[PDB]
Amino acid sequence: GSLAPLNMKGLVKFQDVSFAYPNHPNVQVLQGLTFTLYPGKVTALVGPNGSGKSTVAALLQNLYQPTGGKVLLDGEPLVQYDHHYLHTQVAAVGQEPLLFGRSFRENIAYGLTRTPTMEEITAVAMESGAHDFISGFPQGYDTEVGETGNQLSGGQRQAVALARALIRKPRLLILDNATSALDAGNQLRVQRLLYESPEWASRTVLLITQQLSLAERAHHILFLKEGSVCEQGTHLQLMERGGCYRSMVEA
Amino acid sequence: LSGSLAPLNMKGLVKFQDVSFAYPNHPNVQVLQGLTFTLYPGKVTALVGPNGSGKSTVAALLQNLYQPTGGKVLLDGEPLVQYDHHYLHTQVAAVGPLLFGRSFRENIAYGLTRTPTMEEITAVAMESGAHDFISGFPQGYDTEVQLSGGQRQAVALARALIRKPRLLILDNATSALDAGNQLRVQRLLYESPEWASRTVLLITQQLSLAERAHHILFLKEGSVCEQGTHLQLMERGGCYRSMVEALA
Ligand SMILES: Nc1ncnc2c1ncn2[C@@H]1O[C@H](COP(=O)(O)OP(=O)(O)OP(=O)(O)O)[C@@H](O)[C@H]1O
Ligand SMILES: Nc1ncnc2c1ncn2[C@@H]1O[C@H](COP(=O)(O)OP(=O)(O)OP(=O)(O)O)[C@@H](O)[C@H]1O
Ligand SMILES: [Mg+2]
Ligand SMILES: [Mg+2]
Repeated sequence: GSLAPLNMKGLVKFQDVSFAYPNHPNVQVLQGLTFTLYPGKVTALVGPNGSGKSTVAALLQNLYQPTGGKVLLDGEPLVQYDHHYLHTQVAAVGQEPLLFGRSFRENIAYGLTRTPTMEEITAVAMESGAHDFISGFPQGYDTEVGETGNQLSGGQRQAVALARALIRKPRLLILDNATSALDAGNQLRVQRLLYESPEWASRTVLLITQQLSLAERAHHILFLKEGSVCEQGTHLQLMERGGCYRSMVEA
Repeated sequence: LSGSLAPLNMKGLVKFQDVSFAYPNHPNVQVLQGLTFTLYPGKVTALVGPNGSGKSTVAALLQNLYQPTGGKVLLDGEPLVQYDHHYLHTQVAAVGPLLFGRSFRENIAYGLTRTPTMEEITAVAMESGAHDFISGFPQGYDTEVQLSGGQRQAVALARALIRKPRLLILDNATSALDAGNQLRVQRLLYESPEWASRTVLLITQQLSLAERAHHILFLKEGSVCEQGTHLQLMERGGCYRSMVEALA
């Protein structure tokens, strides 16, 4: 399909979604999967290894389509949205991002549908915690970054990739173990970005992590087990119930 | 003298003595500077500190992937360069991707200087938390290597553990593991008799993991700012406490 609307809220709904990878049809990854990601909220997606969290992230980028049920963005099936329109409103960051371009400046601007100013580049780098280390180099943002950012440190890489996601001003930001290498100061910066920024209380965030301390301030938590939401709610609500989430935090 | 040592006995006592380092192709950036510490066998030593402080660089030097530009990296009192490269590979294992066209058993067995049994491979896979998902496949361990982030880390960990190295280096190696698997690995390192005599360097930004460590090294701008146990460092009121306070 062909949708590319001017205005977007960012309301995401999975409705009884099922999925198996195309070249492994008999292996159910997601099943009976239902949840809502509300606009301007941080929703955490947590659960055991192999439960399907990264697969959910992939469907949210329309990398694959559900085998059953519906994946909706503002009440419209995702598959109907323009490939490029989606690219502009949906941004995913993983644990080990590939950083294209020859310098920090090019790394951050890469993939953006326009030419940003250095002011804009600097702003998002300050938000992501990348600015300080970048500014420490003689050439600053024009310092050469080699072979897709593999000469940066683990956390420097994540900080740069996050800046690059932020400058797109996406309606849906997906963080998949994306801050696991950040130091405490930068992790704090990202907590402030997620929960104390005026821009991200209007945009919607899917936060996938094994570090449940990061998810405590989430507005909603989804606990995924064997491809479906076992339980969901706030940290305190889930802690009161005494189920999967409780057992994971206490462990 | 390079590559002449391969002793029958390795205590695994590691000493950095006044180590300096800049990467050969970026010589203007001093990464480590006057870096001194000791990793004792029978301890998990956590190496923590800000992004870019040089922690993964310390891991690379400990594998003899680069040489210090100043000072000494000693293993049982001898400079690392003096060990035979194959020998050092039997004694030192680092975990930080899997090999494309090989089976899971071949992936776990990879880098081992002998041929292990399926019982050997299964055992270590249960310890790392890779067993259940591998067993789920119809052909099991014979399946050719797609995996989740945590499953990949579990497989990479089993590969290192099966080498039974004297020095194990974990560089953010469990960041994708779930609570269950993270707990099992911790139990293995802190409770198993085999790891009780070995030396473990645990590099992590998850300060909770650093909390059980027998010793903690706080690295800042390529040098140790302070060190001790969690409870000692919390009392001192320095960089470590500031870091723990920021997260809390
Ligand atoms: N490209 C792929 N092709 C086939 N199977 C896949 C593919 N990617 C993932 N899988 C499988 O789908 C299941 C779900 O994987 P997924 O990566 O979504 O889990 P996860 O919850 O993100 O796990 P983790 O917490 O370890 O990251 C796993 O069993 C995995 O082996
Ligand atoms: N291969 C390389 N060539 C040149 N410089 C490098 C290389 N690898 C890392 N560096 C640089 O050396 C410095 C130390 O990086 P290192 O990865 O050792 O830090 P770290 O303490 O491991 O950081 P993090 O906590 O983010 O993982 C960084 O500023 C980094 O950009
Ligand atoms: Mg995943
Ligand atoms: Mg590192």
